[PDB]
This record gives sequence, C-alpha cells and structure tokens, in this order.
Amino acid sequence: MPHAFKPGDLVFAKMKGYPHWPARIDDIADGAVKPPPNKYPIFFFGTHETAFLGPKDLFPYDKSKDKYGKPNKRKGFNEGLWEIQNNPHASYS
Repeated sequence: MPHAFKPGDLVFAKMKGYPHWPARIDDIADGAVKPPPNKYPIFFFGTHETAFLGPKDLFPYDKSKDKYGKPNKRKGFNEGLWEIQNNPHASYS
C-alpha cells in the first residue's frame, strides 16, 4: 500500500497549461525556503525549475510512465525524460 510522498519519490507533476512533467519530490536543505502547508517542493527534470504542489497534481512515475513518458515538443521535456530514467537522484544544481 502507498505511503505519503517523501523526498526522492519520482512523479509526473501537473501544472496548468503544461503536459504532465517528469519530476521529483525534493528535500529542503537547511536554510532553504520551505513550501506552504500541504505542499511539496517539486523539482522538474529538464527545466530544472522548482514549484510547490500538492498531491492532487503528483502522479507516481512507475504507475504513470506508460501514459505520460513520451516525447513532447516543450522546452526541456525530452531532457527531463532522460534524467528521470537515467539519473533521477543526481545534483542538477
């Protein structure tokens, strides 16, 4: 059975106007800006941008990759597909 989301989990993350996007739940480093309550820090692969999202917009990667894990024209998307599959826990800073 599923647990709550935790740092390191791999997802497709959905935002308004963008396709379901390969991403991970990030850790929050000491000193770093914390998310709002009930929100997680989401690191988007390829673009390397961060946004704060709740679970309604987070689709676990294993379950969802057959649907959402296909090339897209959008900037950074296909780079992001490579990262999530090949080195999803690397430093992209």
